[PDB]
Amino acid sequence: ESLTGTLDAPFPEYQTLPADPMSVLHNWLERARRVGIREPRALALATADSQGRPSTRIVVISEISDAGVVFSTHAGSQKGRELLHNPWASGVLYWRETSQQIILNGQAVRLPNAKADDAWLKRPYATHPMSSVSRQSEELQDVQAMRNAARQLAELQGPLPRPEGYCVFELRLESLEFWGNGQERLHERLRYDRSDTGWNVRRLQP
Amino acid sequence: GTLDAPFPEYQTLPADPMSVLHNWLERARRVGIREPRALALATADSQGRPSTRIVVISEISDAGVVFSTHAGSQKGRELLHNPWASGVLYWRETSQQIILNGQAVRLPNAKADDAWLKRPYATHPMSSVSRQSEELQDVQAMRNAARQLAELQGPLPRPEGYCVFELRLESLEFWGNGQERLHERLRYDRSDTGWNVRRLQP
Ligand SMILES: Cc1cc2nc3c(=O)[nH]c(=O)nc-3n(C[C@H](O)[C@H](O)[C@H](O)COP(=O)(O)O)c2cc1C
Ligand SMILES: Cc1cc2nc3c(=O)[nH]c(=O)nc-3n(C[C@H](O)[C@H](O)[C@H](O)COP(=O)(O)O)c2cc1C
Ligand SMILES: Cc1cc2nc3c(=O)[nH]c(=O)nc-3n(C[C@H](O)[C@H](O)[C@H](O)COP(=O)(O)O)c2cc1C
Repeated sequence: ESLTGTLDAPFPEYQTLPADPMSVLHNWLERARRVGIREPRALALATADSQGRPSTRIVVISEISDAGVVFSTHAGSQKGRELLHNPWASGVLYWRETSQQIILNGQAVRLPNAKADDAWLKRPYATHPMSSVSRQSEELQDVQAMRNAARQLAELQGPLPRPEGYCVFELRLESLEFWGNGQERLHERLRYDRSDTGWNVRRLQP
Repeated sequence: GTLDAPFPEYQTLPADPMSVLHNWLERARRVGIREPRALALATADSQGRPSTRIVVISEISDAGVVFSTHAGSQKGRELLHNPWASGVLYWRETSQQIILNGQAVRLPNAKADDAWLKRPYATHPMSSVSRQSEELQDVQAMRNAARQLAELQGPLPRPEGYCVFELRLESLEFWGNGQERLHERLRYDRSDTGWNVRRLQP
């Protein structure tokens, strides 16, 4: 048996079926914060290429919005190029300590540059030199050249201008699943799908 | 980044990424990474809309990695029509990722029989009663049916639809945190004659 979690993970929502899934997302994230889950917002984000072939990587959720979740990246990266052509994405959060997963499905929209400017400035300025010199996901020809270039920019010891491709995406949710380990291996799966008006909610078989 | 995280392959560029994969996984076991084989597996539907969930890598093979699931689940239904998949392993303790891309194919029933028999028998009742990912209409009914099966000794028969997939790899990336935020990305792509390797910008 592979699951190692041992912390109590209350899931009254599996019984009560709240109409509004963002409240469940807020409840779970707040509890994760309060009990000290390690890196709860590390999202395994999937995008797909022009033929529907998926790719994955970790990104951090920086904000929970009314419509979904927000993250930052580089537009020229693989995920950025894939999202520009096909906005559909899915990500999964998994918390080993409580044996909980959260699956988040929807369409990711690039937010305005004013939003990216604010997000860039909110990052610690020590992150700016490498994020400026790097063209994320292109081939790296000379490690030492990139290192030396970033070191020269870092001399400023303060904020740099936002690089053109640094962007913020909002994943506007169309469906969500909250998964808990449950009792007697009857894993508790609470599934939401957007309706014309609000959400439909269902339990799924484990 | 609480545990040592060596990445000498970023300097030496080993030819065979499957050897690198073996070595990273063995090191993760030795140093005590928590649930290192918890793979965030992405599939996509006929419109190209991805879906994700965690599955456990059960074995490494010559061509890739192996996991089990139910054919009628969402991932199983998506893979039936679109075999392309990707998964990521992420180890918080060492700040490392492994990204695995390729085509996931269903193995024969004798392989599924063996995988099913190798599970702890306590897992057999619920996995037999459930039709994974279909709507659950009556929680208590499922619970009670599984409890009847849990009274039995030994293994149960393998259910219709319990299956094993092999994710036959076409590309891999090994990611480490590096120094001075120059995150270290080692990318492999299969060729006609072997594998090509490159470093990627962070
Ligand atoms: C482009 C980009 C790259 C990032 N890379 C890493 C990383 O390589 N390793 C890591 O632990 N966090 C990484 N992060 C996440 C940040 O460290 C941070 O956790 C997140 O962006 C927001 O942090 P906060 O809302 O908790 O303050 C990255 C964030 C961005 C936007
Ligand atoms: C813990 C952690 C957090 C990360 N957070 C981000 C992030 O928020 N944004 C980002 O662009 N990359 C982040 N990264 C780096 C990505 O995993 C990935 O290497 C990069 O975005 C390129 O992905 P792509 O080539 O698939 O587009 C993070 C990596 C780690 C290990
Ligand atoms: C840590 C962990 C490991 C899991 N391992 C598997 C697995 O190996 N196979 C499987 O079918 N489901 C596994 N599950 C359940 C899946 O995440 C998911 O609920 C189920 O496979 C249905 O996914 P789908 O509806 O997207 O097809 C695991 C869940 C967790 C939290």
